Amino acid sequence: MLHEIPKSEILKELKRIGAKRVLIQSPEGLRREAEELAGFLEENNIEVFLHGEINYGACDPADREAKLVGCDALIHLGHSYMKLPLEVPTIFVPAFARVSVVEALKENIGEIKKLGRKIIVTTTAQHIHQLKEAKEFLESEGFEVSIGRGDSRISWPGQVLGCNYSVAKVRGEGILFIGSGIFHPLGLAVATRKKVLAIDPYTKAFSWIDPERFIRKRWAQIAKAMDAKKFGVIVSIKKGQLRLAEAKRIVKLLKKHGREARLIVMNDVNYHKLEGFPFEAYVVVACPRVPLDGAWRKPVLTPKEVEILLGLREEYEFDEILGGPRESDEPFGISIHST
Amino acid sequence: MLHEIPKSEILKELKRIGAKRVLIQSPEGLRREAEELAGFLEENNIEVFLHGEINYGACDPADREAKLVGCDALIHLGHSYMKLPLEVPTIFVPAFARVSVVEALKENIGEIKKLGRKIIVTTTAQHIHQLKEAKEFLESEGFEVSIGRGDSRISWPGQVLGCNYSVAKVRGEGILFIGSGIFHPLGLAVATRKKVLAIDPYTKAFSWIDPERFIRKRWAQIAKAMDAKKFGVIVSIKKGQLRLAEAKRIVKLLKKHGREARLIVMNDVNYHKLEGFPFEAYVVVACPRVPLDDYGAWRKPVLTPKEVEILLGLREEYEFDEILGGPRESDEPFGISIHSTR
Repeated sequence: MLHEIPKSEILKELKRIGAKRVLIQSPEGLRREAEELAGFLEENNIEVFLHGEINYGACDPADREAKLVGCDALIHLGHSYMKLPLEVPTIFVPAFARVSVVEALKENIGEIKKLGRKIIVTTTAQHIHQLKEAKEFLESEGFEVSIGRGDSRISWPGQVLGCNYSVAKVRGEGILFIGSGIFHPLGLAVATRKKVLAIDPYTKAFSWIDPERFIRKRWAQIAKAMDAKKFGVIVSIKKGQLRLAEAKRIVKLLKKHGREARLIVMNDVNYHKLEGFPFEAYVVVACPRVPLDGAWRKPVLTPKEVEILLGLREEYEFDEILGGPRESDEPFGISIHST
Repeated sequence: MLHEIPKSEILKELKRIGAKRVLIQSPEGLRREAEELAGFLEENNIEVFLHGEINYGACDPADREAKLVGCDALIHLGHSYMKLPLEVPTIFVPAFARVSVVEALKENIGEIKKLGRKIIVTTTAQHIHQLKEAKEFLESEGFEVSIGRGDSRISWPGQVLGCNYSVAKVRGEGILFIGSGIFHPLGLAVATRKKVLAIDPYTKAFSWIDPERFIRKRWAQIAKAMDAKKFGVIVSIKKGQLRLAEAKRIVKLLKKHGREARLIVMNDVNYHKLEGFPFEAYVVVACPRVPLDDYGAWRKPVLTPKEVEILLGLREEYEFDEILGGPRESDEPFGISIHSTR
């Protein structure tokens, strides 16, 4: 149950823009929402194309596609804006979960107290609108609450992304993560070297994160790759994912240590498509989620990991795509940007 | 010369261009050859990137991608040029199979005679260089051989593509097809309604194509869509597959006949990506191989545009959906070509 799509506000925005034809991208959970929204906008004399790709982030706006098919503007359902060049005017429609964060915290006060007095609090987009309540509740429980602004890849203070934990690079004794899954909490534990407690607002369940099992698991992939001679080094052309210079660097670095390395260019980074190439191992220089989150035949490493493989790095490190300083914050609802 | 990758010629055309960084596209069977060529070119001071996607035709050059990552040119392995605008100079490197086709013809000369005196001869790209021998042989046995030039999506006279049988639209009693597999000769028969005899040059086996089983399958699929009210109308942004105006027509048509219709824009067209959408049936206006050659992956009724018109009761007889080009002024070489726009 999400906060409902603001069809009205959206339409008012197109009207202003003087947009006649639009493309709508949507994530897996919002497909039916996407069409419903389309019918409505066509009822009001606007032509709507739907994007057929399942979208996974604002790091991947379908603006170039919009341009190609002659669209005036892009609607991006389900995510907030991260700083990118956009080729047509784009309306972002953050989706906010309705579930009560504070109820989930109230059931777990005792666990949260094991974190310390001054704590760092983090969450995901789906809960960012209740972070102020969550902070006020925690302060009313005796905690000092530390929340980081984050960099240009982040939309709001306290928000973490799979590739980015800059909001957690602040002073504090322990880290509270509000949301589901163990990937972010794990990412936080490794990136900060702090104790991490994760609370799932849906289930009210909690997890104390231990990164050592993960780090050991990664080290076995690094070990397998120790004897590899031939590497493929992968980039993604997604607007917010391309990391050419870094991939070039990794290529040069593997060669200098007597390996062969070839840069490979993809869109969706997908092991399957690579099975015929002659390479013995892979380095993904895109979004950390791909390799870290373990079913590929050959080893696949992040750029940090390959630095360890070549013994130019000693401690394990999570791969993050960092942004630049962020001027202001995004709104808790619709926003529109253009270039 | 002709049957392996001409590293030196490729290197020579890159030099002439002044290309210092190239992107190499390859299909499934040439993944290893792609990297061997990359290694060779890098030994010669050209920076090489590989395209990680799996390519399925010259209708989908990775020239925009080449541009985005700073490449001077694109190498396109395994296919020959079809008329498209290109953002970087592109070297095409078509694949030519080695098998001599005549032996298989000699074996089956009897069956070929049942096509009549004047016959239409067709093949696929990988035997195109053998077409001259085949013609000379058939004539020496008394046939009259007609070979169509085909339109701008075809690279050589006599060559068929899965979505284009234009080389077959010429005067002739019956059609001979030299090659393997069932999709092409079946496409020929459906698209020309003429007698088609298929001969595989490897096995020397022959087959007379009966499209009855295929067309009946297509009526069934149309039957299933007769109930649908919500329609997804699909285009692909691959350079040589983008049929926007025709997709818009089909949307307008569907609505005009009471159905709901939405235009959906993809790159690679496949059902799984569409599973969460509300539509009860789909129209693919792109590469007809998708709906016409589905092994079973589409769990909702998926149609070609031709088949939509039949459903709304605007057609009476089945027609194969082809992607057609315009007049082609010249022919591609039997070897590498290089093309540009910008």
